[PDB]
Amino acid sequence: ANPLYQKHIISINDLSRDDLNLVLATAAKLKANPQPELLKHKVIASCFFEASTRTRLSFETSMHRLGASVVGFSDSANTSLGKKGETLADTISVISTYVDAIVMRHPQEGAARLATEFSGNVPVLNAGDGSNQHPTQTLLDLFTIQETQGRLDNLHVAMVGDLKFGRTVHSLTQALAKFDGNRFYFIAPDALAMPQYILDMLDEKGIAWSLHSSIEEVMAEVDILYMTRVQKERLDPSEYANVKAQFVLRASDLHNAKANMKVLHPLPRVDEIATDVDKTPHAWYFQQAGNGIFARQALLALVLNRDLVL
Amino acid sequence: ANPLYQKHIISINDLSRDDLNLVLATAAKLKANPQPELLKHKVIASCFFEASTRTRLSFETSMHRLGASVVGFSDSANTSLGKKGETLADTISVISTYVDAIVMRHPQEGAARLATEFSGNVPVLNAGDGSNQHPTQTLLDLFTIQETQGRLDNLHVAMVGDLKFGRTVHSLTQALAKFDGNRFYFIAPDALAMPQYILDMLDEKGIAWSLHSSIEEVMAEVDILYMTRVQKERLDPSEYANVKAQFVLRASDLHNAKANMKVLHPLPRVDEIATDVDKTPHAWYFQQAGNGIFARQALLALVLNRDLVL
Amino acid sequence: ANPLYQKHIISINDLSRDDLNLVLATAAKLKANPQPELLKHKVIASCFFEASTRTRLSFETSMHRLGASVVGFSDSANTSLGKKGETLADTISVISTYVDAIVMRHPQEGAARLATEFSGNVPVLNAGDGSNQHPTQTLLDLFTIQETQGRLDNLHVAMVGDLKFGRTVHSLTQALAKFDGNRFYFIAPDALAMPQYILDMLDEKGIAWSLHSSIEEVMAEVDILYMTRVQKERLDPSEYANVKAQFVLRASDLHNAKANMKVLHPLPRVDEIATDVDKTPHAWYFQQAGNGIFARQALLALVLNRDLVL
Amino acid sequence: ANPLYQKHIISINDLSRDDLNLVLATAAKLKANPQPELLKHKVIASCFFEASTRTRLSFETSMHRLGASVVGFSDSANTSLGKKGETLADTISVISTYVDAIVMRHPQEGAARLATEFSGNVPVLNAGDGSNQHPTQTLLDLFTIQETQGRLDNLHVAMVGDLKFGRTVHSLTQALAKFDGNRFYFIAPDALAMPQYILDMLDEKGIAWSLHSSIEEVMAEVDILYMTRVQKERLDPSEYANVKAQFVLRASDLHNAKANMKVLHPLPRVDEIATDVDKTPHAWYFQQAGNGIFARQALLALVLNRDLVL
Amino acid sequence: QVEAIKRGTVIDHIPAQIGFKLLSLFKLTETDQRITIGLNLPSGEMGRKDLIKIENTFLSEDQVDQLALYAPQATVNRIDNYEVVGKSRPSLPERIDNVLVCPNSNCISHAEPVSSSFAVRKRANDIALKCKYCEKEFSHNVVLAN
Amino acid sequence: QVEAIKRGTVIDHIPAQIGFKLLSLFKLTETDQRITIGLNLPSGEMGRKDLIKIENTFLSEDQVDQLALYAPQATVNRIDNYEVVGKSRPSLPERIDNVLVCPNSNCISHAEPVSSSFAVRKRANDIALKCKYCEKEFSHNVVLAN
Ligand SMILES: [Zn+2]
Ligand SMILES: [Zn+2]
Repeated sequence: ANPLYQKHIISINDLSRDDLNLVLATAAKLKANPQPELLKHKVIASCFFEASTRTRLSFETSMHRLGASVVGFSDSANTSLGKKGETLADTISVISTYVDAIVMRHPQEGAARLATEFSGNVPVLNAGDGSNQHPTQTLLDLFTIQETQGRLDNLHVAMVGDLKFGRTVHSLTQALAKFDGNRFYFIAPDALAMPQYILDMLDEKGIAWSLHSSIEEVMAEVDILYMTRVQKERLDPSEYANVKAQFVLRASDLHNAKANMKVLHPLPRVDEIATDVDKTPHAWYFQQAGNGIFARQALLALVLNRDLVL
Repeated sequence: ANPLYQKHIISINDLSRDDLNLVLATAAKLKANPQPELLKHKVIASCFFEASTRTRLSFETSMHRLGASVVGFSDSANTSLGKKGETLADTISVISTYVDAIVMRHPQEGAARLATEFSGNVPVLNAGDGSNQHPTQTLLDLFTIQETQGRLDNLHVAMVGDLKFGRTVHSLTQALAKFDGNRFYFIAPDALAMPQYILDMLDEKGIAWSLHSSIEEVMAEVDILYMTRVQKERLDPSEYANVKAQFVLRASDLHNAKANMKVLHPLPRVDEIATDVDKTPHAWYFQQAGNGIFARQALLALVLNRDLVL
Repeated sequence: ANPLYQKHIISINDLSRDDLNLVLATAAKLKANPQPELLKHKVIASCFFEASTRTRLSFETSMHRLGASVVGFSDSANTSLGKKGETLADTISVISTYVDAIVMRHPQEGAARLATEFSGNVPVLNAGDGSNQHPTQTLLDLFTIQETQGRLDNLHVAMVGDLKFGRTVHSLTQALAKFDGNRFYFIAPDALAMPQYILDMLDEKGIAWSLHSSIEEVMAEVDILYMTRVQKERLDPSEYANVKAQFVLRASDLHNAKANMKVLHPLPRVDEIATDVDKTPHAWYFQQAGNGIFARQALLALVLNRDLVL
Repeated sequence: ANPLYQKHIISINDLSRDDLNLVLATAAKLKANPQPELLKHKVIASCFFEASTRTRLSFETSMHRLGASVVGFSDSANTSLGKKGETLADTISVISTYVDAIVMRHPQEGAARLATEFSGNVPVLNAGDGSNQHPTQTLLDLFTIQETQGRLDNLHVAMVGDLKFGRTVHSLTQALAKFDGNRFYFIAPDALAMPQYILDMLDEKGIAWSLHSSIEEVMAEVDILYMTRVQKERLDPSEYANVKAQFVLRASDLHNAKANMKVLHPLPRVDEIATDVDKTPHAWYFQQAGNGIFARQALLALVLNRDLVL
Repeated sequence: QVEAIKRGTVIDHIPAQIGFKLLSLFKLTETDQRITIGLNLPSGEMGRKDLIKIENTFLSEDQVDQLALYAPQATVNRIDNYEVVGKSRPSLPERIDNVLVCPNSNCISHAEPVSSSFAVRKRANDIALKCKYCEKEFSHNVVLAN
Repeated sequence: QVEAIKRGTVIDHIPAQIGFKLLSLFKLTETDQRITIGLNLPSGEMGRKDLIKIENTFLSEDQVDQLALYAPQATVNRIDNYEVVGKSRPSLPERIDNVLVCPNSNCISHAEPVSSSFAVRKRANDIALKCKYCEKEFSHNVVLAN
């Protein structure tokens, strides 16, 4: 028995450091020597009740690189099931009989958690409920800051953008807070700053953090620079433009930057990272996205295997 | 040669008792010892000109559990083919050249029957035309009343709901009418009762049947209780509520019920079967749905195999 | 003071024979000698929360033939008010301050009745709630069977069609049941026949009625022949066609018909009355529709006038 | 000549105290003795390029109570003009030839201001551009706090809600800042508070203002209580509920309130003012909405008249 | 008959497992003072029926006919001045306001700030209850599920 | 202390105008036998607080810690064997199941056949209650409106 066999992986704070460490170490491994027919003969469901094709094409290639078969759907208010009146509970109750693992994204929160109550023995991977968890993204964010920095501890890691509603930076902080040292720099518009329940948590485990106005005051100290979009509607048409440019990253700013330093972005970007950064060696968002394959493979293999032979 | 090799399975009264018996016996078998690469290398089309994802995810897993590959579509008025003006005849004429078996659901009746005229050697499985046939559902309804009652004869089988427009209960009666003994109890609102061409048929083969007002007068005699939804628009806002509750099945009513007795439902339910029935051992609709895999596998294997080696 | 001044006219059984008689006699009158600037300076709201343009163009011309001004809307899920979350109660509460009479059609039942609770002094005319009242239609149906038969009593009046869900024939029977003698003939498909709460009512006031299979057995006795559509979905694709043609009225059947006899239809027809009937002198549906102007004018004048000077 | 004849009324800070005083005094007047055929024979355009029916039904009744005729449109991406490619400049250039006054709401800002450049002699009333002006609302907000408090000076006036993006409370402050004394109390969620360019302006003309957490600390001092909705998306699912209830006003809180005190709301409300407030004599939002007729009439009469004879 | 204060309105003999429900629908707890709730005892003309007194209140004659479609037979005998001076028992009213819900799903009363109101009919045989708003007459057993 | 049967579980001292509510949320009327509901009296360490006994039941230690965020202080002293043999008083549990509703409008628990469940935290200062399903931590005063 694996520590994750039959487990439903729904949250990042559902996991412990030691199996986060088992997810990462395994990913590094399958990346090294691929296992093409590991999940041969297993049938997996890609239930995207909420369309999102960048998470879907990633997940679905990951099933396939391990030899699994895929049945599923991108719903856009038209899928007969889990729609007319049929409860999402009763949809999972009939999917759970013909597949071997459900993958699931949905608009409402705790959807995957509800699925867990009706899937029975079937594991549920949560591709993102709503405003709540998307642990597979976080498991590819940590796999990338470690594949490049060589460690998940005692690092300087900046967090740029909409830090209030930015669930992707919320949950990268909680997972990195299970490791030691680790400095945090939050650069955010006055009004979209990091919510203070995370800052509360950061202080109880005694983690070091600052608050900054721009990437201008942060750049020579920084190992990771996790970038994220600031939405126009969240600020004020004028307040948006005055502060806007402090949160854009052209390559001009990559002057003081350390050699190790990596610019990561959850994607899709629009304009807060400029095309002259893509050439620079510190740009690693496209590779961050490629590694998502490796992190999502690992969950699929641990969850559907006892004897993991790699 | 199999009795069903190259056959297009379009209706339930297209079949005879002896190959209904060959479909069922085979299903019981593939369920026992799976044949994962039986249809290895065959390519099958999932043509759902009418979306329906619960029939589609079932069919598509069934192709895959036998190792087949799937290409296809859920159309919702946007698929270029068999749309702009291209006749459904001429769509089948070009699909029939690259696949090995078509699976097909459509809004108009006799669509699959039309496909049969242009597919040539390619078998056509009918996933439901319109108001007419859906024989794959019936082949999983009989496989389930027999997996649980141990026989398809001399049984008491209730039929609850919208029995007039309920095509799923129409065609379960005709198929069960090819077997002996078999009592029938139709519980239906005065205005949505069982159409009298079926009742006519039932009398010529001398089959026993009653008519009831509620599951209250039927419950201790009943082996199967095939449940189905009564639509609000089919009755009258007031006439709906007066009679409504006689057609709901909470577990309260499962008191006199025999030990064998199974509550089956075609799904999706909404509220005519209550959540306290799901715990009770007589609830078998979720398993009924799971067995649909086994009944649909069987058609795929008989239809694409001469020498069926199981 | 008029007996109807400030009254909200919401149901037909809200009215009594004597003011039904005051609505009709007034209509006959305004038709005779028009009063073009009677409602001069009044502002009336055409609130069609449910679009319906044939009721709307009628109502709106009727306001205008009396010199009133009109503000309003045809909503089709896009009108900011009484939509986003603003209660229909709170919409009426602000419309009621700038208009002098509300006209209102809506999808849910008792909508106009709810309006009555928040309009204050403002009268509410109900252009049709849902499945419930549309008294303005009935007030133009009676004005037409009387303009042609010369009386609303001791008449033979047929009722053809979907008599179960046909709210227009429901409410024509209740209003004609306030008058004496009056025979009723209901021709309807077995399954869509006249609901038996009306038949119950008809027996307590001792009104004479029959039940027939076709207009074939009714035609020489009949004064009015109120025609109405039989929907394809309400019967059964086959049951529809077998019985269908007994409910169509071509002019062939107008052979035995009395000289007085009038063929009325609520409209829109489709095919249950044929184009060779339109030439025949018994066709009066187009004139029935024209008189709707006169019946709706009358409510507007009685409701917004004390001293009606005509 | 009137001081407003031929003027395009586009902003509230486009106006001066003395003609704000001429708009208000005139409204009080037309309310007193109506002028039904004042604008007789003038044709006015209701151009709602952006639907909004509560502003439209108000404006359109106001044209009509002065005897004017109305032509126009509620566009919802389908109006041929000012759509396919035809510039809003070139739409106004052809409307400006057949009407006498344009009324206009649009999604983009400065739309009405652009219209002013192509209408020529035709006045333009701005029914709301985007995020910018809606001076007609403000001219009915001041007409109501003065019809009830008897003065627009040295008043205590609270401002509750989403004060950051709340353009209706922005512009009520600037207009009330042209008058003397006047205290201001802004009750707002920490994150949606009053933008500090207004607070800057308030300090230069030396106007008194506070900041509060709830209507609990404000109620005995307050003359007006201008209420406005706090949007769920603007805060955080949790941060919304913790603070939510301080911004709801049930009638429980109307205990200390002065006798004069009026609760005004721009509408539509949803739930931040409760139905037990509607009975209480301090509820004046429904009357606030009714007076919008009087304030909008006044602009139409001043703008299309030199010799205003009332 | 169980221990209870002199003076108030005594409500008695409520049928099989109602009583909590009656305290729920007519809102008898909002207006405070000692609410001697009996419940789940043996009592008069029964020997297994619910019942409960209150202090200081005084339900009206229309206030008591509201119980009618829930109990019929149920004493409400006032303990006036000092003691049990005024017997009563509900029949069936002419209009049941608030409390019950229209079974028509498309009624506007599910969406609104409006008081639910059904006109009562049939003194016995199958008490019918038509909606004020959508004018649909359903059986009372049907509205009484809620 | 008012008139009540020997033997059952006595629930006592409920705070200002709760008590009907507790009989509502924990469903104490479903499981019949004599339900001596006191209510709206003067009682212990109060002289104006609600209270109520039952017969034949026997709430568990976890069954009584459920009251915690509604009363805290409230005796539940069993009248075992023949008489009052076993005192108690709730503290605050580790998990409140059913009963409360998530204030997040977009939670799946408003749409489903799932039991509502909040993990309890902060022994006092501002008791926080996170959802099982959407993992949002709201204040208890906020969930307690319902
Ligand atoms: Zn109703
Ligand atoms: Zn939740």
